[PDB]
Amino acid sequence: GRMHAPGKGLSQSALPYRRSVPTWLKLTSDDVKEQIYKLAKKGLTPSQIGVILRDSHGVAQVRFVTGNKILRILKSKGLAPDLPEDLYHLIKKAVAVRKHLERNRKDKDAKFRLILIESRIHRLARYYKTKRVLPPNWKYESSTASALVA
Amino acid sequence: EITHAVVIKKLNEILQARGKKGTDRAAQIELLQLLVQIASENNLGEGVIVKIKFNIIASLYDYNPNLATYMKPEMWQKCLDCINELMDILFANPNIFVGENILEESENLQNVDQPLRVRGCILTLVERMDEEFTK
Amino acid sequence: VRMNVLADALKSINNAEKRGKRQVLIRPCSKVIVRFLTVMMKHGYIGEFEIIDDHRAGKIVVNLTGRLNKCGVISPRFDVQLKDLEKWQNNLLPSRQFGFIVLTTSAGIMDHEEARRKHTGGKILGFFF
Amino acid sequence: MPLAKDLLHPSPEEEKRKHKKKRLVQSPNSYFMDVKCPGCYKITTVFSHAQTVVLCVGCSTVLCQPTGGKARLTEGCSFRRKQH
RNA sequence: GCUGCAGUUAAAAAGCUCGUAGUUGGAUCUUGUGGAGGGUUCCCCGCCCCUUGCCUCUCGGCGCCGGCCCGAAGCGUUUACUUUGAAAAAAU
RNA sequence: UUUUCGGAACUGAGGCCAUGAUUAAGAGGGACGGCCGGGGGCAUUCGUAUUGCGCCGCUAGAGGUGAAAUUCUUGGACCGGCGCAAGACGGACCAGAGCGAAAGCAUUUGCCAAGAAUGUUUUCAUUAAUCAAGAACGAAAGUCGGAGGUUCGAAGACGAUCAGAUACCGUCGUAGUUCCGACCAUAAACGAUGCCGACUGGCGAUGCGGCGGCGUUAUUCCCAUGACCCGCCGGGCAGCUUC
Repeated sequence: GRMHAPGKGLSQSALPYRRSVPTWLKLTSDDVKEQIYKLAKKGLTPSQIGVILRDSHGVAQVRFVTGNKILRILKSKGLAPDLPEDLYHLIKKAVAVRKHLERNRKDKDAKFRLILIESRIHRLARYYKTKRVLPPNWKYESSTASALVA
Repeated sequence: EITHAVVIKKLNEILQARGKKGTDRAAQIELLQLLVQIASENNLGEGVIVKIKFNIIASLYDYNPNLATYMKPEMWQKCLDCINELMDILFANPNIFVGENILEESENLQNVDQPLRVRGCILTLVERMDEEFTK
Repeated sequence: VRMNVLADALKSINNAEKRGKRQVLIRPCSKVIVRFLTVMMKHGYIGEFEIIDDHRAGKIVVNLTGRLNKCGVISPRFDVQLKDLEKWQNNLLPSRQFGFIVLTTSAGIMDHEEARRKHTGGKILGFFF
Repeated sequence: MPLAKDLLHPSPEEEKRKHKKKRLVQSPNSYFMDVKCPGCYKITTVFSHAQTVVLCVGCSTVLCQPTGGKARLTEGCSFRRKQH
């Protein structure tokens, strides 16, 4: 199951077989696009974007009112970020850990957990960088972690 | 205390947890009051406190655990004082004070949607308040 | 993980038949499992079977009888060259007279008895009897 | 198990009370709802597990509340599914 | 002990976790009809869109009545696998 | 001499393509929401006992063992009362209960970062499994340098028991036990049971999340969310039952 904990668990989303509209709805493909573009200005990232549509607007999902994903729509403009938010959130966490570690050198538990989250960055990086989604010279270090999260 | 950016962002971050199970639900009003009585400068405005003033008489709403009830008359009079003050700020002045640019000073809220039904967010309040009196 | 799908499949229908059942549920439905069970149905060891459809990979449900004794998998997949054949089938079958080693060839998936008449070797998959 | 039970055609909720990814076809256990209370006279549509505060444009400015699952509504009826 | 071993107590799972090499890895991209060989549908030509994918042609044969048709020439993105040939000293 | 023909190379604007994206694994990663736990770090608070000290009261024995003795004692012990100081330690409550990778982890309150499970019609689209090299943590004892030293206590000195008694038992007592900074890498570090995945009986419980319900119960008088009752769905520590 879990990749750095021993646990096992199910909580996965389950989609219906259907996939019409379904009937009840509005905002033709085009309407949904301009509704999205406004949100990305405000710093709402693709995961947040689909949530804020699904909770309060008439969409089931933005993959059955468009022929594309949420991210590809943003990418066609050129307004997509230069690294995926997934990678960003890993790096975002580990800097605060390193701050706490400098403030407290006797928190061996934090030091331990850092080894996991550190190694999990490098594995993820080796997906993107082989697929030509990152430069083949980019590496993860303390210095590059500081600058890239800011 | 320093150019209406820290200020504005803390506005953001106070008008965020607005809903959830952890509200305190009355010391958000209090803390909106602690960006005004410690708001003692100048031009900038008298000016743009109006809108905060909305939001904050909106604190003077939302405290209330739901729509069926009726509003401790002290709460009622505090509401009034707010609204009344937010006639003051909005005769004297006329610039319209969640939009119509001037020279600048000192915004930005063209950039969200329209100056104007957030301008038209004073009629809303007052109708609401009619209704609360009715309750 | 679920490295090999077919290998996890057969153990269910093997276990189920022993206890005394006649309906099962096997997932996640590979095309390879379909053509296997087709050959196994012709000879008469199982009955007609229903493929449920999902977008994920499907699920299959089978109706079976006590005629089956055991179907096993042989993994990893070795080659046969129609002289290696006799050595394989001796070890894996209860008798010369019956039992059916299955394999895949460029002429499709079939029993060993058919492959010998087409002069086709290939990769062995499992067996049954 | 009685060790002979059918699995082709299940009972309407005595064999569809199971976990949603242990059913024959995967179904959600969630639904939408068409609302329109008074605090905000508009026909709003909202998902059952809100996950976030749904805002109002009327006198009110809150409609929901995200808890650990479904979402606690408020003093406004407005209910439907519809169909799904 | 590959075929074909064992590790709770008989000899025996690193104190525990991370981790490169190595090994291993989900699902998904085509079926019916006349003739021929074998049954009563099913396994060399073709047909629905495809059928040994194409052309382009030009030089040296086959045709039919200048004009026209079809074999050989580039090949189907690459391999493993399998099947057929070639080539394998004698003695044993 | 000049075009022409052929080959080759490079540039613009326009037609024609159904003009080009398989699904989202009862695989994994990531976001989001409400919770949960003696998980970890830092700061802070509290209790009683033990020992020592001062003061007050009464008088002869007190310690200890199977039985004794060493030892303690009219400058008075033990005992009773009152106050103060030092160091150590978190009882009963505390359970085939919980959390942690393992080693391990119980007084108050706050701060600092971390994590599991569950919920989700959110996101990514195979990003995985196990592992030579290499890396982090790793009880107690021990070593080095500082602080501290109540209590217990290897060593050691005594008293008994024994033919003998370097022991079991009693008194005293150093190192150590405690804290801070470096080392040391070992244990019956035991479920003596590798890790990941699939399939195959029944039954009653317990901890956590979610969902469904004839009702009692809290308050503000009334579906905020609390307690008790019944059932259902996940994953977790365990038990009972059998050809």
